[PDB]
Amino acid sequence: NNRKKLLLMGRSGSGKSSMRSIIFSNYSAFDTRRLGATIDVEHSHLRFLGNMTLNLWDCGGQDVFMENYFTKQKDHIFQMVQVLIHVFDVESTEVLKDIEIFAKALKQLRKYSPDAKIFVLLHKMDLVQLDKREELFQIMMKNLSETSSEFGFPNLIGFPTSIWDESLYKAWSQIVCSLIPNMSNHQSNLKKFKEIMNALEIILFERTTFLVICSSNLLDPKRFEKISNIMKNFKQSCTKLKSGFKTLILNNNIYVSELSSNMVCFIVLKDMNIPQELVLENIKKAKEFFQ
Amino acid sequence: ATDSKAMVLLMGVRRCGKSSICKVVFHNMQPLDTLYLESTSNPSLEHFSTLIDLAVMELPGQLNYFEPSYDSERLFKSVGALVYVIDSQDEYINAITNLAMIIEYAYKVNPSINIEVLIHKVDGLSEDFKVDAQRDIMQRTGEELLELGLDGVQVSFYLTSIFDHSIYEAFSRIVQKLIPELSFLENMLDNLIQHSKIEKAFLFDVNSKIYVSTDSNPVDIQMYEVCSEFIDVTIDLFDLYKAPRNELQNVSQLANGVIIYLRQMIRGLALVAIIRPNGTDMESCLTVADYNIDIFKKGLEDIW
Ligand SMILES: Nc1nc2c(ncn2[C@@H]2O[C@H](COP(=O)(O)OP(=O)(O)OP(=O)(O)O)[C@@H](O)[C@H]2O)c(=O)[nH]1
Ligand SMILES: Nc1nc2c(ncn2[C@@H]2O[C@H](COP(=O)(O)OP(=O)(O)O)[C@@H](O)[C@H]2O)c(=O)[nH]1
Ligand SMILES: [Mg+2]
Repeated sequence: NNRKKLLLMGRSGSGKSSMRSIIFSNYSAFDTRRLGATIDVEHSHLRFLGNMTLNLWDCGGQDVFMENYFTKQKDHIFQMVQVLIHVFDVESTEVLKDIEIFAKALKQLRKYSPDAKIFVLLHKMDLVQLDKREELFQIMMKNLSETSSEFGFPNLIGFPTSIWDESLYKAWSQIVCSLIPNMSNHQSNLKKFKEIMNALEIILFERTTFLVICSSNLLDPKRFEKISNIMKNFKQSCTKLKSGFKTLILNNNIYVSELSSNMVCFIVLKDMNIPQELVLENIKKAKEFFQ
Repeated sequence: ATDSKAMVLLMGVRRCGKSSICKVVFHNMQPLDTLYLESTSNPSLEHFSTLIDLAVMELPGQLNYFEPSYDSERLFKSVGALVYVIDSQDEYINAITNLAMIIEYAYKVNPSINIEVLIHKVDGLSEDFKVDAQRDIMQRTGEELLELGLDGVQVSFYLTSIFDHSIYEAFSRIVQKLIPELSFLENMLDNLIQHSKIEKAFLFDVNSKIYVSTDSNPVDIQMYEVCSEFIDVTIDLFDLYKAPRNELQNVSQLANGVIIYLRQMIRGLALVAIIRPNGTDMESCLTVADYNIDIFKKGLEDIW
C-alpha cells in the first residue's frame, strides 16, 4: 500500500485533537484551547515524504460517539487500520473505564485489522508533579501492556506526552517512523553524507512537521525532539514574515538547510571554519539523494 | 522604598493580572536596570537604583459609588506612565468607561502622562477575534473621550498575555516611551539601519525579553516576535552540542529571502536584525551589515 490510516482515539478531553493540530496544522500549545470538542470522526491527511501519504482519524471521544464506533460503524472505523494511537488523559478520574474503552477498541481491531500497530500515549504529563511522573507511567504502562496482550497485540509501545514540551515530538516521530518503509537507504545515504561532511552527526527531518526521520553519529538523548520543538517554535514566530524556513547557520558550526520539498537536514560540523563555501557545496549535492 | 527613575502605575479590577504582570516585568527589567545604570552609566540622570518601579492600584467593579481621593492624585503626578489592564476574559464595556474616567481625572492633574492600555489575557483567542476585540475597543474610547471632551489624549493600545511574549514587546515600547534618557541607544540604531538593506534592529539582553532598544523606524513590523525568538533558537540549539568576529552569531534566511541575523555585542548582549535583499545574494549582503554593525559595536565598546 501507499496510504496509511491511523486511529487517534481516546475519551473526550484526552487532548488528542490538540496533538494533531500541533503536529500537522501549525498550532501553538495554548492555541489548542479554542479547538472545542470534535464531533464524531474528524479526518486529516498529509502526504509524508513523497511516496507515503497519511490519513489521520481523530475520533471525538464523547461517550456517545465512542459507543457508536464500536457498534454501528465498527466495520467502517476498524477497517483497514495501519496504526492505533490511543490516548489516555493522565488527569482522568475514570481511569478504569478509560482502560475498558481501550479494550473495546482492541476487540474491534483484533478482528478487523489484527496486524495494526498499537501505540499508547499518557497525555498531559505536564499536570503531574515531577517526582510522580515516572512511577505513574511505569504503573500505567504495566496495566496497559497486559490488556493489550490479551487482545492479540503483545508488546506495544508507550510514550508520556505533553503539548507543553518536546515529549510530544518524540512519540509522533517514532510513530510515523514506523510507516516509513525505505529507511535502510536513507541512513545509508545519511551515513555517507556524514563522512563527506566529516560532521559530528547529521539528522533528517520532514520539512513540514519537522519530525525526525533518522540520524548518524554524552549528548542529550532527547536532543532530537528538542530540535523538532525549537525549530517548530521558530517556524511559528516566522509567521508574520509569511515565508518558510530555508536555512540557518549557527556559529559557523551548525548548519540547517532544506534539501527538498520533503526533507530538511541538520549538521553539527566538528570544526569552526571549514570554508563555509565548500561546506555549502557539499550540501547542494545532498539534495540529489534526499528528494 | 525605591529610588527608581520612572514610576509606572498598574490599575485594574481585581484578578486582571496586575500582580502577575509586575512579577514578569520587574524580573526582565533587571538586565536593563543593570545595563543603563552601570554597564554604561552616563546621563548624570542615571545614577539611580533601578529604571522603573511598577506601583499597582486595585479598581472596584464600578467607579460610580466612588471616585479617587487626593492621595491617589498626588500619586498620579509622581507616576510617569499609566497602564490600564482590561481583562479580556469577560465583557469590557463598563471597563472602557472607567478608563475614560481615570484618564480625564488623571490628565487634569498630570497631563504629559503616558496612558497605556493593555488588552490582557489574550492567550488562546482567534485572530479575527483580537482584531475585532481591539478595533472595537479602540473606537469605544475615541467616543467615550469625545464625550468627556478630550479627544486629544494620546492613547496607545496593546494586545498582551503573560504566558506570551506580548507583554514584553508592549512594555519594551512602554519603557522607551517613559525614559528618554535611554534613547541615545535607539539613535545609534537608527544609524546602523540608516542607509541600509537592513529593516529592523533590536538590542536584546540574552536573559530578558524586554528588548533594551531598537530603531525609531515607525513601521515597527512587530518583527519583535521573530527576533525575540531567534535568540532562544541560537541559545537553545547552541546549548545542546557545546562541549573582528570572535563571538556568538546566528544567521537564518527564509523562502522569500529575508534574513534574521544575530551577533553578540558585549558579554550577553546581542543584536538581532532583519535584512532584506532584493536579489543581492546573502554572503556579501551579510558582509555589508557587518560593517555598519562592527562600527556600532565599537560605539558600545567605547562607552562601556
Ligand atoms: N495540561 C495539558 N493540557 C492539554 C494538553 N493537551 C491538550 N490540553 C488541553 O485539553 C483540552 C482538551 O481538548 P482536545 O484536545 O480538543 O480534546 P480531545 O482529546 O481531542 O477530545 P475531543 O473532545 O473528544 O474530540 C484543550 O482545551 C487543551 O488546552 C496537555 O498536554 N497538557
Ligand atoms: N490566561 C491568562 N491568565 C492570566 C494572565 N495574567 C494573569 N493571569 C491569571 O489571572 C489570575 C489573577 O492574576 P493576579 O496577578 O493575581 O491578579 P491581580 O489581583 O490583579 O494582581 C491568576 O490566576 C493569573 O495567573 C494572562 O495573560 N493570561
Ligand atoms: Mg477533539
